[PDB]
Amino acid sequence: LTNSEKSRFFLADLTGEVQSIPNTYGYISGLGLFRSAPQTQTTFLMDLTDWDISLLDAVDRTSRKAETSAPERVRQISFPMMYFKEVESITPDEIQGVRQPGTANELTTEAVVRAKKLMKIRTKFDITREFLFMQALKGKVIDANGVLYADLYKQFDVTKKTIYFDLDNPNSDIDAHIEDLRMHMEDEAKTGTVINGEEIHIVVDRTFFSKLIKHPKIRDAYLAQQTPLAWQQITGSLRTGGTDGVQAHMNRFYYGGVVFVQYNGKFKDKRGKTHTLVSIDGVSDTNVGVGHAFPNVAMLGEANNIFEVAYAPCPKMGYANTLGQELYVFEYEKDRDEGIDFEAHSYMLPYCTRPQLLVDVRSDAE
Amino acid sequence: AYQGFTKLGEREPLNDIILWEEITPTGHSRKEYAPVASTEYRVGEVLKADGSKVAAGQEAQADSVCIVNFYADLQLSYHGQLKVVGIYRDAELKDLLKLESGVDAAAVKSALKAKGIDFVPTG
Amino acid sequence: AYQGFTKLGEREPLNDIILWEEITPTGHSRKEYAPVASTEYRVGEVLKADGSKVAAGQEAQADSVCIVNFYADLQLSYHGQLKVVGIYRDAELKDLLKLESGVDAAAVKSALKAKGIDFVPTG
Repeated sequence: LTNSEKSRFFLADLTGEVQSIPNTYGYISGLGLFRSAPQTQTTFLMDLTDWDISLLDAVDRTSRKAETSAPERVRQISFPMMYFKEVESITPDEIQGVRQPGTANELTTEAVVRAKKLMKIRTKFDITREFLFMQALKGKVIDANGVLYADLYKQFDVTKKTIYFDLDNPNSDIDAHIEDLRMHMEDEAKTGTVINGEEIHIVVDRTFFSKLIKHPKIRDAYLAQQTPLAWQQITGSLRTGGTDGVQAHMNRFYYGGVVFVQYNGKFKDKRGKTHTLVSIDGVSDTNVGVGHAFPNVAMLGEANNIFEVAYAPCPKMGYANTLGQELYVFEYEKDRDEGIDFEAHSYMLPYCTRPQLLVDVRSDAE
Repeated sequence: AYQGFTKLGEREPLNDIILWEEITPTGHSRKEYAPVASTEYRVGEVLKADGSKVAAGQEAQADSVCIVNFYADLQLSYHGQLKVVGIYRDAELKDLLKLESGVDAAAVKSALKAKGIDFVPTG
Repeated sequence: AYQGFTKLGEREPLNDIILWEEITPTGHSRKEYAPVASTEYRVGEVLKADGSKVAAGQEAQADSVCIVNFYADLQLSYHGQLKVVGIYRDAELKDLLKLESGVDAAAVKSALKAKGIDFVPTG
């Protein structure tokens, strides 16, 4: 029961309230790829040791001559970490007099405002974490502003690998490119163990997935099948799996021993420019599809995990030299009952210890 | 860093290049030098008679091969020794050689081979 | 060493210079600086608005007191940060300033005095 329009003396009804929460994506965060590695200091080091092998050259017996092998190579690297701080304040003049949306004549309290502010802060930090994880998956950790914090390829002295699927050409060998991507991980892992290249994640965008599932070779291959998989993929829901941040079921496609998942995650920064999670810095031709292939968790084993995220303490008066945390929230009151201050801190870095395994994928031809 | 990568350095070469040497009570193939000026020695660098590294055009006067890691700032070796020791007599080292800029290896190897230092192939 | 002593340097100054500052959500008294190439920053040195140290004859250009230990060649601070941070606005500091050669204390202190910085005597 609130004042009607046009007249302050007659009444109308206020049925309810509709809200438009922004879309948020958390696929990479929910994947569980980046194991948590709490940290005490502000920087962490790492030792890199490797050796090489060669073939013996035949040497004659009577002239007693031999061969030798080069010694090992040991290096060391260091990592800085990003600090995120976000401040929010509550004041009496945004509570006094202001009316609670969706209600006729009841007033906003401090509790609802505080709850909504904290929820927005936590959501912002979650989407920032997801964007950082995706950037680390790309192999280069670029901040939303654009500043470089850790270039994994130069740090480990490796070169990025990209594969051109050439989905436009009807005669393209999809099997050949899939096999190349599959064998690249096995060849460049160099962990000393036995690698299974079929255990990888291939995350592509909308255009790449559309061009892949509509290729004449793939469709003609799956149409001439009498298996339930082909029936589902051709005439059926292409949305198995999922539980994405927005959609309940992500698009995925089985062609070889690998799967292609379509990820639509995108965010905006303060400047207004959008940040598509599945993208290549530089490419924007609109008609080319891009993707990112990274090793599965169960490929190198749990003993050799390559996806870790660090956390170090905030610079507060009593948190020094302690284990890091996902997020710190602090309550500070303004003097003279003038309001309440909020601060949120998070000091993290996602990184990959084997950046060579992060393989890029494109839909155009080289 | 502002450049994107921080490389704290590479481990200095280990004293493992020696495969065989004339083992004698006082040491036969090893001689000690006076560390000249502010000079950073490492394992496998070819030295002259005075103690400085061989430079381009000075290959014929190759006197020995350094087998210690010296530090100019500390004026001490990596084992806390006051002098720098090289290999100048009958011995057999590996191909690992820290040559200077613009100095050919073949002239250095032949000069060392004249004194009885042999180099083995390394894979 | 060959000089008889092997002093390995002294500990870099700690960030205990700050005694009081206008504590504010977004760092009222803190200022960011893009580090100048090949320049060592320590806690206590005075910097111009450009980012370099206050040389002789330009004490009136003093802007801030650096409170980070930058490592130039590393291009990272001693806390793994990317930029040099110094205090310039209202604050109270210990009387520990690392002025350059030929730089008088009085003009530097009075230049920072107008900014709002006070120096508590130390013994």
